[PDB]
Amino acid sequence: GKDMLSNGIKYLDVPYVAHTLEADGPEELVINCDEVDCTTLVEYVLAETLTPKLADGDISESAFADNLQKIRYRDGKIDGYTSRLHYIADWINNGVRNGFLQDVTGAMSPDTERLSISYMSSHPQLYKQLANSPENVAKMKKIEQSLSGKEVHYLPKAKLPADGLPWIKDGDIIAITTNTPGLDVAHMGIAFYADNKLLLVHASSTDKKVVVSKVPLSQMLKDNNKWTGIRVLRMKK
Ligand SMILES: CC(=O)N[C@H]1[C@H](O[C@H]2[C@H](O[C@H](C)C(=O)O)[C@@H](NC(C)=O)[C@@H]3OC[C@H]2O3)O[C@H](CO)[C@@H](O)[C@@H]1O
Ligand code: NA
Repeated sequence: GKDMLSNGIKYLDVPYVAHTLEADGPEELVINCDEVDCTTLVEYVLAETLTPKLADGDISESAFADNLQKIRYRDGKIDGYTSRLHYIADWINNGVRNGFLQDVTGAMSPDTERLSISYMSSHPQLYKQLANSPENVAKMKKIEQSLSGKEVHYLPKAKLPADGLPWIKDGDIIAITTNTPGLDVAHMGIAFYADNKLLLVHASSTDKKVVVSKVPLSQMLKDNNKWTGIRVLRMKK
């Protein structure tokens, strides 16, 4: 079944592992579908779903890689660590610009927030390729400055009911907005309705694997004082 939700569900129980893209050496396309975090999960699922079926069945491994590269890197060009779309605002913009994402909250929510993005250059010790690369830090600062100050639409968490909203659909990509200083998004997953509740399929660092949430997305948001709302994105084909 070639849809976002069904391809997400195929990842249930896959282990959560941090830093799977961060091997020593040059930035190259890393494919690790057996160990994921919240972002790489969404990237693999989107890449698979974008890839057409072969006349034989299943998909071309090179086509999958090529599509993953378009999702993960700025205009699909691999050119050092800083070419990876580290910030989700930037990742969203890349998908919108290149025609494979649309911004659903931009079409449905009257609420906006102004981006203020500086986390990585402020905390370079947290990133292997920043911790001892002054050049990469300077490059990231320019990217951060380019992103910061723009307004984006979002759904404040108080406005998300347990039963979701009718314009949020199964398979939508959910990006959780955050009050962490200098950071736009803290977590991601895939929308899934069950028992008239909007749940999230996501790579859970707490449960150490990909799960369906046991409570609605609304409750996930309410329970976390750093989480402020969501952006809702949708694959476009
Ligand atoms: C800004 C940032 O940290 N970007 C990284 C991203 O973090 C994610 C991180 O979420 C983690 C994985 C989680 O919630 O378990 C979050 N980063 C921080 C600093 O909270 C944020 O939300 C999605 C994305 O940015 O991860 C990518 C894949 O490994 C990395 O390529 C990318 O560098
Ligand atoms: Na923030």
